Amino acid sequence: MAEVQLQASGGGLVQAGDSLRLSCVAVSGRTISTFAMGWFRQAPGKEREFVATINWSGSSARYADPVEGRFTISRDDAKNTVYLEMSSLKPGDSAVYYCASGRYLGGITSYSQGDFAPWGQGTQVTVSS
Amino acid sequence: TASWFTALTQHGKEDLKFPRGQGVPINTNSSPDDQIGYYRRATRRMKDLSPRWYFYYLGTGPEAGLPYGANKDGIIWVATEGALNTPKDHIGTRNPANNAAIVLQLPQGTTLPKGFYAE
Repeated sequence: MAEVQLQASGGGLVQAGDSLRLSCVAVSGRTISTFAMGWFRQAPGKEREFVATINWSGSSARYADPVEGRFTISRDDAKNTVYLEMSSLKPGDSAVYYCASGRYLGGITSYSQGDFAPWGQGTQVTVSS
Repeated sequence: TASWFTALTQHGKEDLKFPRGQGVPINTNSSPDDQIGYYRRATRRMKDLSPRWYFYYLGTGPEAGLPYGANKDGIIWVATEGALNTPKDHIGTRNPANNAAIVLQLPQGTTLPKGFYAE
């Protein structure tokens, strides 16, 4: 396989209803600009889940149904970082969060796992009741 | 090791550039995920022949190590909507003894600089 080129951070232990802010940074020359981007999550003992996708320009975003209304995806191409702003967190939002590079000049309609690559190292988010 | 395609000769003063989403050669044995790479200028030279721009898939070729977007003189970057920013190791480069170059074709309506022509 390859070295990690995307790295997520900002995870921690939080209580229900608290908000957290995650970042995923392209490294080692990787750029996110003019590429769509995604956030995915793995709950313990559970499959990878689409969380959010933001298109190449930032105009448009799609969220998973559970995350709808509570998470907000953002991008800063100058710093090569994507962001997931999480609010009114629930114990079920407890998981490993990582981002992935999406398709060139894409967005929204492409929210499948095959629509992203490479994949980032994740950051653990834990929510207590 | 060589480009899978034939070069675009720069007949002009203007260097090769493409708008975003344009400039990737048509290869029907490649996928939407693959449609991304760079052109490398090579100038021949006693007189100086016109520069030739050769397309290499991202992660392949003389600048296989450069990530998409890197700045190097004579390197320009192209991609088609839907491509993924991963190295195209499966496509690779062309061995001239075993295989021969594909005539570079660009889709209808591709925007080219002055001095560049596509059959």
